Amino acid sequence: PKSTYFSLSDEKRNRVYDACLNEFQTHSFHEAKIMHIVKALDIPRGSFYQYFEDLKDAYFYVLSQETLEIHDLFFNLLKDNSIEESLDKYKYLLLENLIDSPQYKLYKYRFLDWTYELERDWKDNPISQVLKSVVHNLVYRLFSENWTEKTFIENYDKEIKLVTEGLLNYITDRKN
Amino acid sequence: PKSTYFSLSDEKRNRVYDACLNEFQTHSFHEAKIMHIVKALDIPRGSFYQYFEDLKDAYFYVLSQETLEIHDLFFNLLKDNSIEESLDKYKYLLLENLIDSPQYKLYKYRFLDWTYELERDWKDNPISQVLKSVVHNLVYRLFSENWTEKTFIENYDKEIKLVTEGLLNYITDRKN
DNA sequence: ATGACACTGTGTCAT
DNA sequence: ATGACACTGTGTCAT
Repeated sequence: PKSTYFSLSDEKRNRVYDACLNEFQTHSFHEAKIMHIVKALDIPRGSFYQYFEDLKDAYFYVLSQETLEIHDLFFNLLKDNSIEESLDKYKYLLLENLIDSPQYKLYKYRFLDWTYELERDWKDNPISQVLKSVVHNLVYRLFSENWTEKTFIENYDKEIKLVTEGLLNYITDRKN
Repeated sequence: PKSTYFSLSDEKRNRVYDACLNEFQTHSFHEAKIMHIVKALDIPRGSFYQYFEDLKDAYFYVLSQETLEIHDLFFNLLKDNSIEESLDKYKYLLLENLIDSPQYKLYKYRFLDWTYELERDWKDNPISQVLKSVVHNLVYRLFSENWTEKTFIENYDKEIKLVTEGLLNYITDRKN
């Protein structure tokens, strides 16, 4: 956001922020509109641009304020725990943040509607890339299929077991 | 597309199609606009809607005509080859289709800009979900990072080896 | 058939 | 500051 956003009175800044937050709880970045936010606040359209560069500015601000990066949740576990124990704790930590929280709708759109456009502007080994892919896909399905916690845990367990012990070990008893 | 699209003369239908194709070679679904296509054809805006339901109709038509589903490329290999041999052939088949073809730009936007919206409208085991995730992520990076074929092959090899023989075997010599 | 209409939306500029 | 302006865009309706 722009300096003039931060110079707002506590009252006005909270009204503006809560309006952005409300729009993004109900709209993917692509469905969200500046016109919506200003109509809800009943302020002139020009004012939004005094507070923010553009819609993306407001979107990223709300995300940075409301949400965590699941990458960090995992690597923070790894500092303190074995890979296996980290993976065990991680599924519960993901659910606690993604599902059981008020940020549920924010995370949903972040996973279901996100494009390279957002990825590029948003602020390197095989292990990381593989876990990232598999976990991202589980979370994508968690949202898109409206899984229960039990369903997420069951699928996470199977796919992480496949990853940790290996696909070939999963499929056959024959040994390398 | 609508019946009236197919009832077009060979000449007019090819002009209309080539225009849609051109728009999608240069635009993600979200950047693409009906107004663009009709201006290029120099026909009235109402005509587009005679040929198509909406932009998505034209987009999916072009995709169904120009592109293949990488899921199918893999499972078709599996009918004829071991999992290991299928994975070996698959990387080369992916490159032949995604990179070395005239559909390069179509695949790029399909991987880099695709949302649950498109996924829902576009026409179930751990092994499938894991491979799908990892391969999709490799292809995403292939496009977003503009990898050479050698780079794609090197990363594919490492991450597929991690998947096939298992993460724990990858990281440590200690045995289960 | 089609192009004008009623919409909805963006970003800027004169004030 | 702000709201009118110049844009760009959609989908429909009277013809």
